[PDB]
Amino acid sequence: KAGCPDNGMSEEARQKFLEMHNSLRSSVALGQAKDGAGGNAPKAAKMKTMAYDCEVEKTAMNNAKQCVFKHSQPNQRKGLGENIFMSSDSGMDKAKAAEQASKAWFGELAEKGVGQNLKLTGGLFSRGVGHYTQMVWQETVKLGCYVEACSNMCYVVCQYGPAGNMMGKDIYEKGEPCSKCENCDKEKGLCSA
Ligand code: NI
Repeated sequence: KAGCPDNGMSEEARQKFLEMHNSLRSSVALGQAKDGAGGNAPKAAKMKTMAYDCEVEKTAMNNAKQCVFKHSQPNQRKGLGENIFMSSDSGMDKAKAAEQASKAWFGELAEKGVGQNLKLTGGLFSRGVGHYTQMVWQETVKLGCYVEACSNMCYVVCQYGPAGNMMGKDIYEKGEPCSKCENCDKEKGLCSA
């Protein structure tokens, strides 16, 4: 989603990543996301809209180009969170990978469940829903990803700014959509950018 170097990442992929993150964040904000732990995820009071960020994409690229399925050292993406994903199909279209990745990360909520208490405890950390929680992390507003065609996998990395998943903190403030943001995108339930 725009103005980024021609570094091998497709603008269609950027577009899918941003669109999937926001639309998925919206659906959670609106109380329309199925929750594995029963019922749905609580509405969000001020779920922010994400923008694409090329600088963030760049550090995501640094992880992806290494073609090793591993979270980068927090050191190699200061201030930034990270989600990773692989498909066995190395040459699969990048935007298609973007889509599969986002679905698979978000899918943690319906598959593993989270609950009504959005505080990131040691407990909730254990359920292993950390890719979902980073996707809908309230204060995370910058998205940057890279999809690399490795020898033995199609390797997808997204990094997130500011980093989400701070232990002891809430994923998002609960409440009616738009209810705590200056300007709301009323149809989507996210604070406007
Ligand atoms: Ni992880």
